[PDB]
Amino acid sequence: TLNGGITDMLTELANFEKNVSQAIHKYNAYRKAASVIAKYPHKIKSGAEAKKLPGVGTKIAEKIDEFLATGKLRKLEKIRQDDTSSSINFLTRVSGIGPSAARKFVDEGIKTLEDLRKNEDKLNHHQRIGLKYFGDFEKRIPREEMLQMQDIVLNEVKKVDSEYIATVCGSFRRGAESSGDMDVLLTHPSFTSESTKQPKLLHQVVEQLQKVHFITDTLSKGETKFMGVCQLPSKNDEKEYPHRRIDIRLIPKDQYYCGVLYFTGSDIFNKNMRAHALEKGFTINEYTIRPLGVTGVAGEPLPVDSEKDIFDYIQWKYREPKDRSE
DNA sequence: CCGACGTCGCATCAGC
DNA sequence: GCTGATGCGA
DNA sequence: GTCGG
Ligand SMILES: Nc1ccn([C@H]2C[C@H](O)[C@@H](COP(=O)(O)NP(=O)(O)OP(=O)(O)O)O2)c(=O)n1
Ligand SMILES: [Mn+2]
Ligand SMILES: [Mn+2]
Ligand code: NA
Ligand code: NA
Repeated sequence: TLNGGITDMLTELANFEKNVSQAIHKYNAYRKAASVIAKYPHKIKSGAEAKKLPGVGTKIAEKIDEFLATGKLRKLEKIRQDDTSSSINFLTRVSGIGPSAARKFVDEGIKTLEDLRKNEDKLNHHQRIGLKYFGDFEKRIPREEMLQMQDIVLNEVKKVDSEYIATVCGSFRRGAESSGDMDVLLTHPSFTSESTKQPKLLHQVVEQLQKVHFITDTLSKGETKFMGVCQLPSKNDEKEYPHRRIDIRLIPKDQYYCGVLYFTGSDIFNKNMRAHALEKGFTINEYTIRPLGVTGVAGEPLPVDSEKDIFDYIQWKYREPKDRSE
């Protein structure tokens, strides 16, 4: 983290633009700049040095000059002082509360943690669970706990049906020493792009993880995606582990490589890779890579037998999971 | 200069 | 009820 | 907010 001060600054600008301004492309611009600067292997000494980097334009270069000369940015100094901004920015930290609801809550004079706790009846289910575990969801997960969680998820899934394959993705698969949550990719032979021979494939798994008190709460759930809450079991007289977010994605088994590419991330890596695909005239989702007809209309799914196959189509040298952390 | 900028799942609402 | 848009999230 | 064409 040679340039921690700069990337911190930009990320806070990105978060302001998303949460307060509701300007998503500015949020994306700041995040790209932050990402490209994070991996730049020199300590940056000027706005002009940084502007060489793609994603760093004129405006951000000027901010880096100010930041480097003073250690602060007056634009942020002011945002930090603004009641409305700070309130809105804070409320969005609760899972299920985004920019729209946070500004609406603020409009009704709900703007502190205490105000949320008194107005639980004004929250939807997701927001209510997010409020409940606000404290725990602030804490990161040590990789060592991630390994214990992996153990449990894989063994419980096996007990439901040995032909399930469960794969932990996200920052875990990228080798991170701590993660924000756990991401689990699920496949089963009965669910392919061509047919769903068995129903409740995700539900049965979720049910089992609840039965053993691993999954404690549900934020959302359908046939292919689960979002919820889980907790490691603790020992006698031990303090309980924090509750953790968990996401599960059931992917058609024949489309595992697109699915694991997607769920491994990072989010910025996926966005840049999909953008680059479009420049090369392909489109990538979690299921397929497809060519773009001169029209614009996507064509038929191309054969894919490895993650690398996907990289090969768009003329990118392969990158290991641990190197996709943009 | 200029829009053109990843892709999709589930919850909730509006309009019918 | 269904359809399609909006919010929030992966 | 950036920038390719
Ligand atoms: N905007 C987003 C968010 C998520 N992702 C897909 C890939 C991200 O790695 C991933 C899993 O989402 P995530 O859990 O929110 N982030 P990730 O696991 O990479 O890092 P953590 O903050 O969980 O440690 O899903 C995406 O493609 N676009
Ligand atoms: Mn994750
Ligand atoms: Mn996740
Ligand atoms: Na640049
Ligand atoms: Na939120």
